[PDB]
Amino acid sequence: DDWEIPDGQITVGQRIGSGSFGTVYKGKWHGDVAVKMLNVTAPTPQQLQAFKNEVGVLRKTRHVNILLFMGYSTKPQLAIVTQWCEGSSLYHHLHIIETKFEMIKLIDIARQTAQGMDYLHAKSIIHRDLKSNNIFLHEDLTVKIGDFGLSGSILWMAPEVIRMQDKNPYSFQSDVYAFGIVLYELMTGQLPYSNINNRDQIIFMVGRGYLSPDLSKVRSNCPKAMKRLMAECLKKKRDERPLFPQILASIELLARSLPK
Ligand SMILES: COC1=NN=C2N=CC(NC(=O)c3c(F)ccc(NS(=O)(=O)c4ccccc4)c3F)C=C21
Repeated sequence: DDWEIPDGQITVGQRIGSGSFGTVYKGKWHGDVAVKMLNVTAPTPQQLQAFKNEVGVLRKTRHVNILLFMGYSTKPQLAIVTQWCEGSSLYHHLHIIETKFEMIKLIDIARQTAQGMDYLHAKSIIHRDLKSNNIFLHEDLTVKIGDFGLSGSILWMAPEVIRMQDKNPYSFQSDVYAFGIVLYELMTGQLPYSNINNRDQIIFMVGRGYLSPDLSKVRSNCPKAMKRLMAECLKKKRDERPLFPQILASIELLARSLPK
């Protein structure tokens, strides 16, 4: 049962992940794995207990569209080990290497992400940071959402979140908004507000609902039913946003209505 990986079994290697909440290495433990080391310079119980409580959340997930949790380490450092996704993150495809997907593919990526999110929500889990960098595209066909719950993602924040108004702005619908931005990513191929170069103004405007994604860049072959759904997920008033079962429904419908 329990998923604690004993010292020295894992083998950390080439480095990739930077930043806070930890560093990510490609490693080996029963095959290629990813290892994220929280690098919190040795807790500090019960931080050691706050960590275990997050691993409790991960282990509630078992779905092809949710990144596979394989286990966690406490021995050398605190660390979380997942399947190693072969391929690139969605952010990398769209914005770094400018991969051009068939609209059919684009809808399917959208469908899958919605699928995995519906699931996370079904199991009462709020991502709190959906965005293309966290949607890994494995063997270049399957979606793997990872990376759970304030600078690298203001583009995906719903207004209620941006204008840090109360304790918990985070909600299924705050996710649905982030979903709505990655929909804009898929369909426009761009990031939102590319023409405003001052990040503070963005934060200010988006929070007051003066600013919002210019939906008139959805590339021509974007189904109107998609463009409409995109706009529905982006509603400035969070209560007007669909939840994922319905989002999924609309995507599945406009999907089967397409190839002919
Ligand atoms: C270039 O970077 C990469 N190329 N291939 C990769 N394959 C896996 C990668 N894993 C990760 O980035 C990674 C991790 F190592 C531990 C935890 C979480 N998320 S978490 O802790 O939020 C979590 C979410 C869902 C299920 C379990 C844990 C991660 F997202 C990174 C890759």
